[PDB]
Amino acid sequence: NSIAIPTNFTISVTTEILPVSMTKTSVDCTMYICGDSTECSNLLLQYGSF
Amino acid sequence: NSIAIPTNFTISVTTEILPVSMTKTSVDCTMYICGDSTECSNLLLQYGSFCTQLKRALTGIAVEQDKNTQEVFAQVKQIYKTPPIKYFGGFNFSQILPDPSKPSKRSPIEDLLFNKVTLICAQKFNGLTVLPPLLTDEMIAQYTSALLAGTITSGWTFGAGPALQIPFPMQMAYRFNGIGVTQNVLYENQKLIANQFNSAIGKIQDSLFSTPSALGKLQDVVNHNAQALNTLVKQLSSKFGAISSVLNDILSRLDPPEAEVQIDRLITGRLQSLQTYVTQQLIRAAEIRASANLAATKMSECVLGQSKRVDFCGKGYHLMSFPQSAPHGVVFLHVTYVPAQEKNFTTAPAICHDGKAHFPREGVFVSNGTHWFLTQRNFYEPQIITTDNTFVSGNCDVVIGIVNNTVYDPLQLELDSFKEELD
Amino acid sequence: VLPPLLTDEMIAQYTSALLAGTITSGWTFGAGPALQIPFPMQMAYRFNGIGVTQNVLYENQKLIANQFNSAIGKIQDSLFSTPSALGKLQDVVNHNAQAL
Amino acid sequence: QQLIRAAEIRASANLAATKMSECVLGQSKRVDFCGKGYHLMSFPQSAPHG
Amino acid sequence: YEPQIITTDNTFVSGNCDVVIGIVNNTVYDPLQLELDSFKEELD
Amino acid sequence: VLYQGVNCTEVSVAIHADQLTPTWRVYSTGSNVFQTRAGCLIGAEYVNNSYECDIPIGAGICASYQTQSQSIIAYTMSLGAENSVAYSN
Ligand SMILES: *[C@@H]1O[C@H](CO)[C@@H](O[C@@H]2O[C@H](CO)[C@@H](O[C@@H]3O[C@H](CO)[C@@H](O)[C@H](O)[C@@H]3O)[C@H](O)[C@H]2NC(C)=O)[C@H](O)[C@H]1NC(C)=O
Ligand SMILES: *[C@@H]1O[C@H](CO)[C@@H](O[C@@H]2O[C@H](CO)[C@@H](O[C@@H]3O[C@H](CO)[C@@H](O)[C@H](O)[C@@H]3O)[C@H](O)[C@H]2NC(C)=O)[C@H](O)[C@H]1NC(C)=O
Ligand SMILES: *[C@@H]1O[C@H](CO)[C@@H](O[C@@H]2O[C@H](CO)[C@@H](O[C@@H]3O[C@H](CO)[C@@H](O)[C@H](O)[C@@H]3O)[C@H](O)[C@H]2NC(C)=O)[C@H](O)[C@H]1NC(C)=O
Ligand SMILES: *[C@@H]1O[C@H](CO)[C@@H](O[C@@H]2O[C@H](CO)[C@@H](O)[C@H](O)[C@H]2NC(C)=O)[C@H](O)[C@H]1NC(C)=O
Ligand SMILES: *[C@@H]1O[C@H](CO)[C@@H](O[C@@H]2O[C@H](CO)[C@@H](O)[C@H](O)[C@H]2NC(C)=O)[C@H](O)[C@H]1NC(C)=O
Ligand SMILES: *[C@@H]1O[C@H](CO)[C@@H](O[C@@H]2O[C@H](CO)[C@@H](O)[C@H](O)[C@H]2NC(C)=O)[C@H](O)[C@H]1NC(C)=O
Ligand SMILES: *[C@@H]1O[C@H](CO)[C@@H](O)[C@H](O)[C@H]1NC(C)=O
Repeated sequence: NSIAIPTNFTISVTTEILPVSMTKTSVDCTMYICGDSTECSNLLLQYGSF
Repeated sequence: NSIAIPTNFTISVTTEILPVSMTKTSVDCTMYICGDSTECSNLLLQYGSFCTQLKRALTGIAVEQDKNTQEVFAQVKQIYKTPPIKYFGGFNFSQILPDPSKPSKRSPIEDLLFNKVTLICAQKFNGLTVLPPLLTDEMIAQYTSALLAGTITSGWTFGAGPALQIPFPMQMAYRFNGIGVTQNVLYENQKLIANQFNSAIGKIQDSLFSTPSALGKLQDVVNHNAQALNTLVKQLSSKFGAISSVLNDILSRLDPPEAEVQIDRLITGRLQSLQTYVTQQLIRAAEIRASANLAATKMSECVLGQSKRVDFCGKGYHLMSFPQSAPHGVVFLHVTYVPAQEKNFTTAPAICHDGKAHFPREGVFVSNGTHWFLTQRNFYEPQIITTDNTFVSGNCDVVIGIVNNTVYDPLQLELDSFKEELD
Repeated sequence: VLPPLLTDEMIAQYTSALLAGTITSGWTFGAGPALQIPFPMQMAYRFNGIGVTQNVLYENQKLIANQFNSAIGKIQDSLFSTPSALGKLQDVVNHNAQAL
Repeated sequence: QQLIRAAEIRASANLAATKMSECVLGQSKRVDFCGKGYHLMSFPQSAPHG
Repeated sequence: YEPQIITTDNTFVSGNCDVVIGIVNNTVYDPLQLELDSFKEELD
Repeated sequence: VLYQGVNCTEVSVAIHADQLTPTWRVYSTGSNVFQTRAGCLIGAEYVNNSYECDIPIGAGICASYQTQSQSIIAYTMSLGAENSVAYSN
């Protein structure tokens, strides 16, 4: 037969931090691998559409 | 002291489209890489159990896709049927209920959804095959039909246990109480509400018919899997440094010692291509699973009940939802109550009468400039402020912005109309 | 690196719109047209929402406003003084920078 | 790795959007969804990438 | 299931018996009018 | 045994010609060859009675081991019991 009941209250503010987006990157595949070399580019073409 | 209160409302139906499943694929690793060559197969064996891992990853995906479909649609213990006479208070559900005259027994909207999104496929059949779904389109339509019959004939009691029949207008009245609008609003305007509902459904059918991008999410899932397979097949024509992309030509032209080198180059490239394909499929499978889990959550909370989560079941206050089947996914029609035609009234936090502060029990005090009334918050309906509609706590001093107005007490007024003069 | 489609100013404008809507029209904003309501009455409704009667707010309105203002000041001080308060976002930035 | 991180960020963004709708555009009754205690209201603030 | 007598305390009143579709005729009991009778209807 | 993506005619012809790569053969006697959308299922007797799904086959077809002695049977799965709700005004 025992119940506890609040007689006062506190207004509390808390902070929740959530990621929404990433840095958007773009990669030039051919320059990264072959860096402006024609011979490399011609060899790179043999690996298909990677 | 200014509050705006709706004086009218709109019944709105919105469409939410979610992917549930992917095309289920299966890859014969050895044929893809070696294509029936014994020499290649014997070289492939030296790379260990990569084909085994690839097979389990694709099998796991296929199983998950069937799990996703069952989790989204097979949420009902029994298949419910509608009554022979489809009269529900004036609410016309023919657009979302099975059409008995057409094969597959799909509703007009489901048939539209199936026609807009587009079992042996000769293209790509180079060891890459497609497995059928475990549940057929007819079985999914049957689950959708059961869910609709349950919702329409028994409301919210269906999801929690046995289906308990309730007249449809009373189901709506309950739902109106659910959004903080009294039952009499529905009953006084029942014809208006049914007409707005029917109009909104007709608008859904026209919107889906006329908008080429309405179902883009499902077409995108189909396009991504088709593109993934076209890329995987296309990679077979690459040489990867080999003298030729055709394994039979390598074996036809060279002796084993040289063929093994050219073959190993082709094996490395083709095996890497399969691992890339499988990894991308695992990532897509995870994204589809998350979508399917959202669709199942929405099915349980929007269709098998009434949700109070804002924007979870469409924009506006949620009243009810109806599922529809779609290729590789589910489309939900969310029926909501949208406030309309608001008017700006003067308000006060409390009314002061005999020195006591009176607060609304369920509502807000408003004034038209000459008289104070108590109204429900979501629908203007002025009532006389009385001791039955308000509660009393404290003196007319602490509350900021209290205004002076009469609060009527029926019993003291009644005592006067019974024996004030005694004789 | 490609820029975001929405600039920081545009995001701030969306946040500002969301705050103005919540502060001046409460919960009616999300469901449809924004209906103005006095802020203390919005809070009274919200108090009913948590099972506390309206008179609790109206009798203690000054106390509640003071506690709110104190809590917000505490948020500003907490974020200013704690180097790790925003670690989740710094971690996202650090992981992408490290990957590159 | 970027695809995996993108999936994790998408899940976070979906949570943030859900919280925006249920905590800012309404009053939530989900325990600990909108902070500790009984939820009264929430206010969004912008942050870099979140 | 827990049947109660339909009274003016359990229900609320809005409008006339015309607009609502499917309204049925039944007595709604008012305790105070009944009480007023069991106190001084005859005066003496 | 389920032969995936093939017609039962093609499989039966390949069996008679000794063209199949696996060299084991399922008895493949009468009533044990059933065409499904998934493929040709050999070694299970299809019945009209629906049952809850046990071992999935595909495209609505499941198989189970049931007493009818016992054998493996194939069937279209049941989705649930029918319940007609007594809706009324
Ligand atoms: C519930 O709504 C449906 C429609 O959503 C009503 O059924 C029939 O619907 C068609 C439109 O789909 C109505 O127009 C017809 O259009 C065709 C178009 O080719 C035309 O050839 C017909 O002459 C006609 O104009 C059709 O009038 C309507 N049927 C009736 C009897 O009005 C359905 O009747 C509605 N149910 C209830 C109980 O009100
Ligand atoms: C609350 O809003 C609804 C609409 O959202 C109002 O109902 C609409 O009322 C107008 C009249 O003001 C109706 O237009 C009339 O329709 C008849 C149809 O035969 C036409 O002949 C007339 O020339 C006129 O266009 C409209 O149909 C009706 N809409 C619906 C769906 O029933 C309602 O009156 C508003 N109530 C309040 C209290 O303001
Ligand atoms: C319920 O709790 C609140 C606080 O959470 C109590 O309010 C606080 O009451 C104390 C007095 O007991 C105030 O302290 C005094 O402040 C004045 C400011 O000038 C100072 O001069 C005094 O020496 C003393 O420190 C405190 O400021 C006040 N806090 C707030 C935020 O208003 C409230 O009294 C409690 N109520 C009950 C019914 O117990
Ligand atoms: C505010 O509302 C009251 C109640 O409807 C209006 O007063 C009534 O007006 C009607 C005519 O529309 C009269 O027949 C009633 O006798 C009036 N009642 C009372 C108690 O005076 C009042 O005019 C409205 N005022 C404004 C400014 O809109
Ligand atoms: C509501 O009515 C009360 C009286 O019943 C007003 O209280 C009086 O206010 C004047 C000043 O306006 C004081 O001089 C009197 O002493 C007060 N009398 C009492 C009995 O308290 C009260 O101001 C009125 N409030 C409004 C908002 O008009
Ligand atoms: C409920 O009772 C009222 C009378 O108190 C009925 O109203 C009468 O209905 C008849 C036709 O049934 C009419 O000819 C009378 O003119 C009506 N009288 C009044 C005063 O309205 C009403 O029909 C009854 N309703 C039901 C459902 O039995
Ligand atoms: C199998 O082949 C027969 C040849 O007559 C054809 O009628 C039948 O439709 C085919 N079945 C499938 C599933 O392709």
